Amino acid sequence: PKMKTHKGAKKRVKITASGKVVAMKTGKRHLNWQKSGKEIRQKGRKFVLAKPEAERIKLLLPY
Amino acid sequence: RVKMHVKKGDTVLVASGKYKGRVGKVKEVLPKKYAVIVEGVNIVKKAVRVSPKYPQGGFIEKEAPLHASKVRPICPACGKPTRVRKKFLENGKKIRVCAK
Amino acid sequence: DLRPNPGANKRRKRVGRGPGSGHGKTATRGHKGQKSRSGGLKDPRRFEGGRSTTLMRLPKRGMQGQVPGEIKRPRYQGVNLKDLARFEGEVTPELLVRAGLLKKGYRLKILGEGEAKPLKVVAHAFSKSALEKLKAAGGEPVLLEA
Amino acid sequence: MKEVAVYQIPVLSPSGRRELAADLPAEINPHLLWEVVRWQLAKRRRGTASTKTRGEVAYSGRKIWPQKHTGRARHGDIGAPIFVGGGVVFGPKPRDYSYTLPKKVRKKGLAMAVADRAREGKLLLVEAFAGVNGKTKEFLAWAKEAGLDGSESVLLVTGNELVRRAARNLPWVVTLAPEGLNVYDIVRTERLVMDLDAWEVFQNRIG
RNA sequence: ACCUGGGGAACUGAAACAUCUCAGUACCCAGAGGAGAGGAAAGAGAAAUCGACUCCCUGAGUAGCGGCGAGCGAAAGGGGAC
RNA sequence: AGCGCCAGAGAGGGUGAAAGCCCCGUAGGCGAAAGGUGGGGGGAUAGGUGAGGGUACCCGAGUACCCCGUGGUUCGUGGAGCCAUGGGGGAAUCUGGGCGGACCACCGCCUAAGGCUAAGUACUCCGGGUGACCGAUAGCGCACCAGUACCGUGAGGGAAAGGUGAAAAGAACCCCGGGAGGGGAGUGAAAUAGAGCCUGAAACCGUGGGCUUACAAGCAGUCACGGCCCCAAGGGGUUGUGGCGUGCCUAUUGAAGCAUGAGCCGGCGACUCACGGUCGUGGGCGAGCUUAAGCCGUUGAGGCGGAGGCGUAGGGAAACCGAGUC
Repeated sequence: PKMKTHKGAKKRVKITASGKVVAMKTGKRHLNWQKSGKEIRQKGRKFVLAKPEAERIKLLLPY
Repeated sequence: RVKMHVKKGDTVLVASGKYKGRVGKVKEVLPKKYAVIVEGVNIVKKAVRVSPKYPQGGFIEKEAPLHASKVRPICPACGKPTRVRKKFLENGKKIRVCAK
Repeated sequence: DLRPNPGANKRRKRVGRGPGSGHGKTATRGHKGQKSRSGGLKDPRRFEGGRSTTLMRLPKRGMQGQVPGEIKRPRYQGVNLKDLARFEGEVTPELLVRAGLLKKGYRLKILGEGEAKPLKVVAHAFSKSALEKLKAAGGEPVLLEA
Repeated sequence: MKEVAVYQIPVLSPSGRRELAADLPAEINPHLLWEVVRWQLAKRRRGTASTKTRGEVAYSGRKIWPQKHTGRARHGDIGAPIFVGGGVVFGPKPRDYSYTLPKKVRKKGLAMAVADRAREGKLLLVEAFAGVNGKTKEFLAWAKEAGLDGSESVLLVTGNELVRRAARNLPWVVTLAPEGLNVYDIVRTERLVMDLDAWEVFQNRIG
């Protein structure tokens, strides 16, 4: 009955308009990896290919 | 209750089948079976009963109840459905526009 | 018309398939023949492997959910004037909602493409663009003091 | 677009005629019409098909046999659906059948209804009703000279309950108050016949 | 059967399991009656606001809650019944 | 088959088969001495009915309130209030006291620690009405003398079994036989309708007839010729030789397999429905589309109802901006 939306997924992914699933970059999350490398820089958002078709289906109502 | 039907201790006319049309006197109303009797099917048995007291029995038997729906009341004419008049006191039944 | 033949027109197909036959989908039934395809599987969607899903991606979505709940804050429904010039006269909230966009959507902020024509248009907000755009001839109705 | 109906002589004045756009012989759509019928004939469905499920049955839950050293097949309770006495598996459960057919269609449907019938000239707007105090005779008499000998089925609709009674008993007639018009009955009968008043409300229902 | 109160599980789910879940469910007990409960604001919550309570439709799978897992999930406001 | 007729009544059942007009009924319309019920419309008690000016007398206590331990709420210790409350401390009476999510301060809401209160709501032992509900392995466990028989110390478990015929007219009498059963006779439309009696399938046991078998080795059949038996430029039935031929299902890399299952037959027996969602598709309408609950009609008429919900703008954690935005 009325599928419930998967909070966690909602808490970590924003689905654009054309239907793309976008989330952050694993690896830098407050380093915890530590002492830089100019890598930290390269951390904006990204497109999750093929796994979004699934990601998406978990937010059927929240859209 | 609601057991009541047409004819009573009086003159009827069959209209069944094997006796289709055969005016006859009273049937001795059932009614806890809805049977008449009349004088129509008067089948004969093997008269002896449960106890052959006094010699044998006979083969001139008696009337066969006969379903009540197959007979009809009658007067100056044929068949005719019952009907009711007030009388201005009591009550009685009279055939369709003929009376009695 | 005629009780006879008024039925579907080349596509009712209320003919689902039955996995219990002897030819077509059978025995194993509408495909299967193995196990854990026997009376329900884990998901898949999010779940399984028993690996990590992709609940691996970090929840950046910050500033998210305190406790008493959401914060009653003024929302502003957006409407371009390319959908506005659709009519003319005196266009203001209420006049919308009851038509086109809004519906208690609250604050009405115009803006947009197209090229709206002159007609004092009330609102709650306009774009540095939206203004200038109809500045050529229009209205500066706005805010509230009550 | 072909729409001339058939006004029905009131007294001495002859038979005039009216008309109305696609609200008359226009573009009849077989499907849509049907769609409306299904809906009609489904919503009215008195869903009450009940059968007791496994647990729904009235047996104990004891495990008939020890389960492991009897040779006999392994088993649960005599309620198991492979147990005769047992409960049905996917039996029918009392459920509703209605759904909300698009209003804008529910009507466009009554349109095609009246329409068709009229295009085949079986539509007839009446007016003159000499039938009183609900009398089958009087009505039958009327229809006779009214041009309805009882060959084709007749959907009679009028705001006159007395006339209603009149034909309320004729095997070849379906008497129906005006507000009850519906594509089914329209289609159901071979000839639609209605009071001017009636035709108005049906018109009010969509002009 | 339905209802209110007092007590109150586990299997299961989490593809182990302990928080969590199932669930204040099953059941046990007392009591009420044609219903029971609730009910005239030490209320609601942002509206120059509303005005006992209960029931339905929305609001809303929103707000939130959660080994932020599995999963759980309102209220105000708006329609109605009364 | 031929002439009619009633109809506010052409619902239904029943009568030897399929009746509006034969019977019971149906539409419609009447009925209560008696006992329940009964503001729907009205009578009567109970009770309730104003405005200023002054003291500074009352306004619910082991209560509020604070602290420790918990419960309820979406709230799981969280920034964690509020509402409850076992323990400890423990006030004030309108210059009073609580609440608006720690805490202050503003601003505003409300009057705790006494009680009652219809309706709208829930359920179905019970009465009635309907069914794209079942029709005796179904439907309730019970259509029948069933919560019985039987089982169990007990709690408890828990069956099977419906149908003669229109009507008993249910088989007088004679014969065989101890009886039972039968043979005639007789009833009946029918007795291969004769009594756990409609129809009576299959497995299974028989009698009679046709072809066929006692030197031959087989998943039992198939192909081919020839012979025998019922209709004739053909067909059936059988089968003497000859040729060819490792069962069915399941599970497997691989089964005739000495792997699983099955004695045989007949019944029962497994991909469903509800709500969300996603593609496809058949339609309505289109910058728009659509109603929920409920009210009004219907008594197998459908209307009404815009609260609400999708869609019309996206970016950004957010403030915010906007055909842009980060």
